[PDB]
Amino acid sequence: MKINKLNNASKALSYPVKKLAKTEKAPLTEKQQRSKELKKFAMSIAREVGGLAPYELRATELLRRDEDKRCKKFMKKRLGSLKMAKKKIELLAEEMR
Amino acid sequence: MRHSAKSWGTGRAMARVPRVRAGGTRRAGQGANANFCRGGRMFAPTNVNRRWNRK
Amino acid sequence: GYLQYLKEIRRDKQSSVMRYLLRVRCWEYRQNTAIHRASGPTYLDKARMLGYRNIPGMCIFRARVRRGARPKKVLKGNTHGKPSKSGVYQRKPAKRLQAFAEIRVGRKCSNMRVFNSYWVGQDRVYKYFEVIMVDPYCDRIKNDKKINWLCKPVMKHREARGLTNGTKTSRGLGKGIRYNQTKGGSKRAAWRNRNTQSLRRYR
Amino acid sequence: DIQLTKKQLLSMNPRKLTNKAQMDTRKEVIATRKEALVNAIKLPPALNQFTNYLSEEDLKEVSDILSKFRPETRKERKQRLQNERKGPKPIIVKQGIKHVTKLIEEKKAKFVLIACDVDPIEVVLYLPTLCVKMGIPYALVKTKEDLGKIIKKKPTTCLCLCDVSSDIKSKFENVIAKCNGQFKDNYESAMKVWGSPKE
RNA sequence: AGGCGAGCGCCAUGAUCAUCACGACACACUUGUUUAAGGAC
RNA sequence: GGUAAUGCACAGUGAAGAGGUGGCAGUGUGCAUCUAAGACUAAAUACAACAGGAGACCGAUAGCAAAGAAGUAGGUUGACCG
RNA sequence: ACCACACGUCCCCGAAUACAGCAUAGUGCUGGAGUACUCCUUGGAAUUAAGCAUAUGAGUAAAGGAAGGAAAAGAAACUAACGAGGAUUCCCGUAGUAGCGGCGAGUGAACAGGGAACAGUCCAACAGUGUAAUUCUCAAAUGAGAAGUUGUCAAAAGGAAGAA
Repeated sequence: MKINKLNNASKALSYPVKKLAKTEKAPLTEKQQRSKELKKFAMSIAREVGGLAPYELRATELLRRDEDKRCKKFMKKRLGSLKMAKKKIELLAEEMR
Repeated sequence: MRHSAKSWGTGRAMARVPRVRAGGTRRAGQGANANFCRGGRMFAPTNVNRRWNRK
Repeated sequence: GYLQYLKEIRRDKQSSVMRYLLRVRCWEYRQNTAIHRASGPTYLDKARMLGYRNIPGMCIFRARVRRGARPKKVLKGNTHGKPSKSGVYQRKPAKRLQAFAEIRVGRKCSNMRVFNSYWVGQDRVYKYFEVIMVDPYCDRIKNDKKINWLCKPVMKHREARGLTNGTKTSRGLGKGIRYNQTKGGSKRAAWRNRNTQSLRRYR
Repeated sequence: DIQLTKKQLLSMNPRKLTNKAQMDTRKEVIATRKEALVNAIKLPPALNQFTNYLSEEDLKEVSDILSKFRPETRKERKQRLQNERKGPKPIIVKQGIKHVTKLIEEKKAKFVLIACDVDPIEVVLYLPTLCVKMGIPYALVKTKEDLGKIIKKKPTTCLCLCDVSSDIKSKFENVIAKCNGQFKDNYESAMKVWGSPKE
């Protein structure tokens, strides 16, 4: 059997290359900026025209009573992900302020 | 192995070979599928999977 | 532009305006016959993502499907076999409910090709869909440069062979280790490649 | 053959009309029963807006201004192109939802008309809120056909104007003041009242 | 924000969200009472 | 094969514009790699009827059921059988 | 005379239709046959476990739908942790392995490494506003009308080779 002869320490070694730095892409052109602005604008109009959904109302009500941990549990069960819940709570909080 | 055949079973004073289901022809009641039968299947039919070449 | 505003509103399915419109439309769809022709698309943005234009030789049809799982077709629950295969209820179909809509529209509109389909509503009993159809024997279409491909003879009955957006999803196709069951083209193509004995000349 | 009365049509069950011969009647049963349902239930504030529109008198006043900026016909267009370029840039009234929304967004548009009887409505639903945010005046008209007649062609969803000839300026300003009264000035109050069932 | 027994639990009533019967209308749904009858059952 | 879910469905519930994955459940945090929910695509691969060429194959109880007017003579109420 | 190549003629029943469903400005299209090979559904039991109920045979048989000379697939919400590679399909191989399993009987893949053949592109998001510039019909040598603003319209002839 030609397997499992080296230790983990010696398997971790590596050859000394010379690396190339990554080309950063930070510049964003004028036309790309206007494009992003118009999309964010459109998102405002929808919220203005049609308002909040039932679970969003129930959520925001709990935030007024400082029921932070109840709101957390509630949102987790509605959206599934604990990450989506943490994000949606932060967006709702900012809307109320 | 083409034909419709079945054994008559014991009690008829005949050997229990499969026989051809038919009527109106002399072929009725003849002995069908086995290697010891006229028009039956050969023992261990020759087959393409045999090893033809040699190393 | 205009199509962006429509997208954002179509996504808010529990806004007051969308609850209003879903209620009134689902009432009307159920008063009509089970497959009927529409005047135009209900949602302009969605139809245009999927390839609709308002030119001669394209149409929208609308279809309804009954909801829930599909029971085993046996009398009195008698299955004549082993107990692990005796269940009748709680058996779920392999294809989406959408796939049934596409298959039935294609039978009725036999002179035309099924392009794509989308959701338009639900209630307690039915689910409702719009199907985009094209006519390959039409001079306008034969000379188009974007949908002229649908006239190729291989494009007959895409829906029956699991090739449309609604019918494709039950096949299990994809890229990576999570889809090893379909390496080769399909489940049956993988089966053949795995259950074959290879007998070389020199061996 | 015979025209059925309103009472009859409201009585019939559409699902029991089944023969090929009966399809036109099935259509009429559905049409009348839908009307009764929509009058019975409350409208959200945004949909309720399109219940308020100009009088036939105001429509006349507006049309009698706008008609002087009619678009070119194909006959006119051909002639123009055989001749050379001459004179100043024309003023023309503009049409179609795609162009209008662009001109609102670019803050080019100066006054806008919108039609009410549009199906599906989601095409025009957002226009008043966008007009209020950009600060452009507007007015609502009953039918798509009312608009078609202004520009002497097929019905449309909306019309727009981006410029004013000095000749017209006095009348123009008065019209805008009338419109602001019925429409733009009232907006913030309107977005909070639900449409009552109709008596 | 009131009252009782050597701030405690117990007894008063005043604001905040669901919510179970009962009424009275008509719009879903039901029925050849059909230019009609029921009715959120 | 997919093991505290590999893929596909049905009912409830239901996102974000930024998200998905790194074969063992969870929470946090850097790092690497990609961009779903719209479409098209040649060549290299598979195999009947019908035609052509070959063979250490069979030689009229064999070889296809059938080397002649063979799916024929003939038979089943019938499906079918020969 | 006779033969070989093509054409003309081609009774009645049969999808069998003076019909059904459906599209266009209009002309029209579908239906039945075939289905070895390819794609999509539905779905057994004999048998093995020396009994048998989970499991096996097997996602196989049977029954339905559909297409072509092939069909399906296909240009990474992909692998990998190397000093990394780079669409799909096929062959050699990893491998009767990692694992699944009354952990019994039995089942069972992937990347690498060596090759055959090689090719990349479209729609939406996003079309001239000093004028729908776009498609169709009839006339005419320059007019009438239909579709369309709930959005139309984003360019080349051309050739000698190769094979039967």
